[PDB]
Amino acid sequence: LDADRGKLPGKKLPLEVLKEMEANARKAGCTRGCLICLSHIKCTPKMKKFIPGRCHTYEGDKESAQGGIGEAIVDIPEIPGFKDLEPMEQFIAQVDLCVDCTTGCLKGLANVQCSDLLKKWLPQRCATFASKIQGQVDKIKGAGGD
Repeated sequence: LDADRGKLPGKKLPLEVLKEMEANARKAGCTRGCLICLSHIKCTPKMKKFIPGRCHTYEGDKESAQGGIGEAIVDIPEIPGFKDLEPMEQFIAQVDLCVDCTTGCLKGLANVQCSDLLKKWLPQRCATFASKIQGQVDKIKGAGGD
């Protein structure tokens, strides 16, 4: 009946699969055009909250290569007031610069379609073995915010 209602929190995919597709992108050999799709993307404190899974961009230094230059750039001149829009939108906006996105790079994104990791998360339509995560019995079941 919930399906009919249309309300079903948890639609967003888990951070576990997020790493899988991002990892494949690196394997693909994306060009500088899309390397910014991940290298230049820096998640804000709100970005993480709405998009769990942290970021693997890294400042590229143990402490800081050079503070004056400014590690990781989020402010894109193309984006008009990215701060005005929500962080989720902000993410797309930063990578939006990849207009030269190579097909090979794109292939990596679709490469996780039959990945062993994505396989357990995605039943049939590939493995055809009708398999899925066994699930966990250790659930926090916390009250959460109010």
